[PDB]
Amino acid sequence: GVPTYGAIILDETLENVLLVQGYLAKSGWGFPKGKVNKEEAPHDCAAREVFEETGFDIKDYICKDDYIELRINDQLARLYIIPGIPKDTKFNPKTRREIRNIEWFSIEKLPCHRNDMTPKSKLGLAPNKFFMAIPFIRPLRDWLSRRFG
Ligand SMILES: CC(=O)Nc1cccc(NC(N)=O)c1
Repeated sequence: GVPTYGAIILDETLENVLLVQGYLAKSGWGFPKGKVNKEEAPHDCAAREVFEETGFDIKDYICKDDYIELRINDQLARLYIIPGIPKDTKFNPKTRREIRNIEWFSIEKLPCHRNDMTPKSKLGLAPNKFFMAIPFIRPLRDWLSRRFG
C-alpha cells in the first residue's frame, strides 16, 4: 500500500488529542492523515494532509524524530507528534466533502482496543467509532510517558 502520513496533535495540557471524522468508509474518528504523493517528502505529506483536513499548518512544529509509525496490513502509517497546540485553535477543513467534524478527545477516555462479543459467544469485535485511532493509542500513551512523564 502507499505510505500515509499525518499528525497526532495534542493540546497544551497533553491530555487531549485532535481527531477528525470522515464520511462513508472513513465515517468514524481518526487522526488526520493521507497517502503520500509521488516524490513527496514524509514531512510535507503530513503537513499537507493535516492542513487539508483541519486547516492547521504543522510545518513549523514538526520534529523529525517525534512520530509513531505502525504497519497495518502491509501499509505503513506514520503520525508526527505535535504537542502544545491551544484548544481554542480554529480548525476548519479545506475539504468538507471529506471531513464531517473535527474535535478534541480526552486521551484517557479513548479506547486502546475494541470490545469483543464474549457475552454473546460470538467471534469478532463490536464496532467502535474510534476504530481508525485505536491502534495508535497505546503507543501514544507510552511515547508521552517516555518523553514527559
Ligand atoms: C492507511 C493507514 O494509514 N493505515 C491504517 C491506519 C489506522 C488504522 C488502520 N486500520 C485498519 N485499516 O485495519 C489502518
